[PDB]
Amino acid sequence: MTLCAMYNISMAGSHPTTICVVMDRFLESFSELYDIIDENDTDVMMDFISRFARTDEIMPEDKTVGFVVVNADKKLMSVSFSDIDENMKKVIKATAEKFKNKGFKVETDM
Repeated sequence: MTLCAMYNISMAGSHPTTICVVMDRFLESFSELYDIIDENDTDVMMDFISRFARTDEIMPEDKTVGFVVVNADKKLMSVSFSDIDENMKKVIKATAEKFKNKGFKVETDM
């Protein structure tokens, strides 16, 4: 009965990074992403992907709550996840929208 999410992040020429984060830590991950994404620290990335994503033990029962495509090189932002509060959409959407400042490419799953 576990719901995990797939957070894809690819900093400016840093290759695609698959960050697995529980649906519960989805909002948090995104909140911190909008911050780090606006930085120039390629080293802190590891500490971020590790601190957030454990990837130590995975199971089949674990379902996919949603995925988020984030690419700095092309400046693309896409969020597709379900099983979340209605009011939460406001915050999540706002954050994903702010990316427009450095990436007009913004898409969200209704």
